[PDB]
Amino acid sequence: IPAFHPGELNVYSAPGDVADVSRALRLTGRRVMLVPTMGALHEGHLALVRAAKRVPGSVVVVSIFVNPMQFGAPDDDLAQLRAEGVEIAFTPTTAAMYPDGLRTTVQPGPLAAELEGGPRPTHFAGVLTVVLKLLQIVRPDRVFFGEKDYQQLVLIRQLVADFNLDVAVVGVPTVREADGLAMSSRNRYLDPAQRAAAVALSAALTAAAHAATAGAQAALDAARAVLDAAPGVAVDYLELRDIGLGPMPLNGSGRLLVAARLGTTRLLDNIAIEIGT
Amino acid sequence: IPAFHPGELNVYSAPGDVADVSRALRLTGRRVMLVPTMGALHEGHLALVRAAKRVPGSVVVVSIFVNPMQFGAPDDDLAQLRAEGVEIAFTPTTAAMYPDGLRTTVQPGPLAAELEGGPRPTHFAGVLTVVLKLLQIVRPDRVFFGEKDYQQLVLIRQLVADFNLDVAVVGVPTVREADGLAMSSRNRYLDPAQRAAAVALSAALTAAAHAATAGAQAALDAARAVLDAAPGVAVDYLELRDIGLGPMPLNGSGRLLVAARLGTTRLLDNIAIEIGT
Ligand SMILES: Nc1ncnc2c1ncn2[C@@H]1O[C@H](COP(=O)(O)OP(=O)(O)OP(=O)(O)O)[C@@H](O)[C@H]1O
Ligand SMILES: Nc1ncnc2c1ncn2[C@@H]1O[C@H](COP(=O)(O)OP(=O)(O)OP(=O)(O)O)[C@@H](O)[C@H]1O
Ligand SMILES: [Mg+2]
Ligand SMILES: [Mg+2]
Ligand SMILES: [Mg+2]
Ligand SMILES: [Mg+2]
Repeated sequence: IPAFHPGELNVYSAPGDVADVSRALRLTGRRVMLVPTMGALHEGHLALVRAAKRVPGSVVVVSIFVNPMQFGAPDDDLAQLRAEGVEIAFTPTTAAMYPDGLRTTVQPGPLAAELEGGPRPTHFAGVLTVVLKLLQIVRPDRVFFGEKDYQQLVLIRQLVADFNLDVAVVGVPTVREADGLAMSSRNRYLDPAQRAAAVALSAALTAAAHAATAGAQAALDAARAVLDAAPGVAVDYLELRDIGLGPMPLNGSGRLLVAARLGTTRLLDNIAIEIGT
Repeated sequence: IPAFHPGELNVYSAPGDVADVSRALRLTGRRVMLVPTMGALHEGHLALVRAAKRVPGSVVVVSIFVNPMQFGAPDDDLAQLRAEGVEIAFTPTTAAMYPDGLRTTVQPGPLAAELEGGPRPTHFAGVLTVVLKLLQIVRPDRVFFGEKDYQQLVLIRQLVADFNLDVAVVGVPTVREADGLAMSSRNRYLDPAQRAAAVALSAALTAAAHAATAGAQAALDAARAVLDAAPGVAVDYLELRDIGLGPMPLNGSGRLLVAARLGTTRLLDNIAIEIGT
């Protein structure tokens, strides 16, 4: 077995090493928690880590991996994890994840072609493939995903249900700046004027959530009005759906999702909506 | 937890029941073995069961399931398993396996379009989807497949490697009638003259295996000659490949695969070949 030093950060890049260490740790009764990331860590990611660490005795495994895009489509990350009490960082190369190339893959259901999948019809196949691999390597009791990527979260629940995966999927609420802006690595691409304008997405959604006492159309129209008031924001979609991303029912709980471009940067956000309250 | 009676046959149809029972049993140190089948059991299947039972202390789980075919594409089974000392039979309905329909699925690599996949280009996606689900439900230490379906075996090894599955894949040699005919549920469709003619497939392959001291072309030509001598046998393919079903190399180990029709029944068989011996 690879060396593992409890109560310290241990970094592995070979899938077999993490699989061996995780197996040994689980046999001692320590539950294993998995937090998938693409690195470039910020407080939103740290919320997922802290949620994992709340589970007593947990070994928190944070993976850092950027999946290659399919056809036609020095940092302080480890220091941050060390300071959070993370004991395993898994940092595989593309070659380690795909030693035989892109061969067997996961084909998501039709939700993957909607919303974020409109612009990127192969994106969620890639996400679900990588998540499935991470789940099998680490064999966590629970895996943590942010509500900010709500469609991703829903698709991961579909993956887990459809393939009978013995893992609990935990959605963690979106961590926001003081003005409401959803934290995201991509926010670093925004210049100061764009960062100021970007508050429109959260302002729109929160407006809608409160407008919703007057019904679904009022909610949608309120959000659209806020977005239309922000000149440098080009909306890609603004959609109200049920909580599983099916059609919104006449009365009940739903989710309002928005994606918009500010210059070259595409931002996304979403919020709970209640109708027929 | 559902009741489990050790040392007796226990039958479950709900995935959750088997998952709960398997988990509990594994915690006691009993290793769990999985033998996937479509029922209609015969001595070929029993070879896989007996291979699983050789592992001391094993809980052998035999699943019986016929997967629905994708678009455009009273028995004594349980008594037989009971007599073999199988403790778990898993007999799910289609609805239990696919409660949300065919949604997330496995997309095999390009080998799935070759050989058996020529006639049935969606067949192995179905096989790999069902096997992945069974593996996740049961979480066996080892899973057993027959060499008779050699391409299936190779694709299952690809599934396990590509998705980082923590299971050992065990291939069990083909069980044959006294004359050589590979046992198969479909043999029951053969009339007596067809059953007699069907010996040609194994005769061809065994001839080839011995001809192979004189090289690959001699092996192929010997097999073709045997098949051409059997009038009621219509060959679909006869292919020599490396052991991973890539191109046969100039000197080394390979596999010769045949598929042929006798009336309305398609039979398959394959054998190890050594060249450059
Ligand atoms: N503000 C946030 N609140 C809660 N979870 C978040 C937040 N930002 C990211 N996450 C979650 O962290 C996980 C890793 O996401 P990822 O590494 O893509 O970070 P990201 O901030 O979304 O980066 P990018 O902007 O490049 O897409 C995902 O589950 C994501 O939903
Ligand atoms: N003669 C045999 N020897 C070894 N393994 C076998 C034999 N026949 C079937 N198996 C294995 O049993 C498992 C279940 O196969 P399945 O239930 O399809 O039976 P089958 O005999 O191949 O039926 P069918 O003829 O309808 O395809 C597979 O792993 C298969 O390779
Ligand atoms: Mg950093
Ligand atoms: Mg992201
Ligand atoms: Mg029977
Ligand atoms: Mg078969």
